[PDB]
Amino acid sequence: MIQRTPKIQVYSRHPAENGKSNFLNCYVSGFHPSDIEVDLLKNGERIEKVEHSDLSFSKDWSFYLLYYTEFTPTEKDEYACRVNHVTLSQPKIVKWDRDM
Amino acid sequence: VMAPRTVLL
Amino acid sequence: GSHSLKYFHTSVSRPGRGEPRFISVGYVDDTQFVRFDNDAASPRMVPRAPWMEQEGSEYWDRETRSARDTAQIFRVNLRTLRGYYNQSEAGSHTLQWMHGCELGPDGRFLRGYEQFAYDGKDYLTLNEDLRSWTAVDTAAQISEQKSNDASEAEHQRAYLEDTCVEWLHKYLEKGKETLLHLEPPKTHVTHHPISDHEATLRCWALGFYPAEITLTWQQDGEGHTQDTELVETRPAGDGTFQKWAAVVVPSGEEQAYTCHVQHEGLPEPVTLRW
Repeated sequence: MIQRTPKIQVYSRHPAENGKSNFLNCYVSGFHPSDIEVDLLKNGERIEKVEHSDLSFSKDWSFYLLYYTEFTPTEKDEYACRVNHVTLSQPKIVKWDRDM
Repeated sequence: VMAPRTVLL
Repeated sequence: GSHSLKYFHTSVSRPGRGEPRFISVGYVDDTQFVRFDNDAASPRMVPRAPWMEQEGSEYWDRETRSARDTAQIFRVNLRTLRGYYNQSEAGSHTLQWMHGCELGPDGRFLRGYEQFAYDGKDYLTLNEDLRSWTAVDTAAQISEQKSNDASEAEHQRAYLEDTCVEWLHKYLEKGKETLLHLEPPKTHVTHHPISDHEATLRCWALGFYPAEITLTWQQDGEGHTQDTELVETRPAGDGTFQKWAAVVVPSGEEQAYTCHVQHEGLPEPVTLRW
C-alpha cells in the first residue's frame, strides 16, 4: 500500500481578462490511490456542471485529472478548487490567482 | 492496438 | 522525430459495489487517441481523437473485446493478489499496467517496455531483453515463475516488437496533421513585487505542443541560476500546455535577468526580458 498526495494547480485556459470569457482549470496530479474529490468553487459555492478528463497515470504510477468549467473572471468574484483524498486531513482549497 | 493478451499473475 | 505507442491500464476493486472498475487509455506520444472504460455509459473502446473516427467497426469491436478480456484477467489477477497478500476482500486495491513501444529517430523499433504495479507499487517488470521478468516481492516471485513457465514474455515481445510498432506507424499516418504538428509557446514576463526592495519575475510559456519545454532564468551572461520555481508543466485543456518559471529579483535589477525558452516548435530558442 503506497499513498501519494495530490498536487493541485488552479489556473485559467487563457490569461485572465475581466469580462472576457474563459476556462477555469483545477489540475490534480501525483496522487495514489485514485479516489479523489474535486470541486470548482465560485465564492465558496460549488460550481455545477464541471468536467474532467479520463483517469490516467504517469510513469511513477501516480494519477492525474484535469477538472474544468467555462467561466468569466471578474475583479470581484472569488474562485477556488476544493480537493479531497485519503492522504488529506481535510479538504484542501486552493484559490485561483490569475497570476498563476 | 492494445496487446492481444495480458499476464495472468 | 521519435515516437511511442503506449497504453495505461488501471483496475480498481470495488468491495461493496461488485465488479472492479477497469480503465484503459492509449496514447501516440502525448496524445490520447482511444480509451476503454468499463464504467462509461458505453463499455466499449472509443476513439478519443478525431483522426481516429475514420476507423471501421472491425477495429472497435476487436479492441473492445481486448479491453473486456483484460478487464476479466485483471479481475482474476486482483483476486490472486488479494491472496498472495492475505488480504481482506473488503478493501479496495489497484492493479495498474503500462506498456509501450518506441521507434528510433530512424523510424523502426527502438525499445519496448512493460510493467505492473499493485497498490501503488512496482510489482513485476518485463526486463530489457524482453525475455525475462523481475519480481519485486516474494508474491511477485510466484507471479514471476508462473510467468516464465507460461512463456508470457515471448508473447509480449512479439506484440511489443511488431504489432505495436506496426500500428504506431498506421496511427502516425492517420494523425499526420495533428501529430506531426508542433505549436510553439506564446511567451512573456511578469512583474509582481514583494517587498520595498524586491519582486518576482515570472517567465510564462502558454499554448505550446508537444509538452516537453525548457524555461531558464539566467542573469546577464553567466546564466548561473538562482533558485527558480518551476511549476509542473500543465494542460490548458485545449490540447496545449502551459508552464512558468519564477525568480526573485531586487527592484531595479530586472534587466540583469533573462529567460530562455526551449521548444521544438521554435525555429530557435527565445529570450525574454521584462
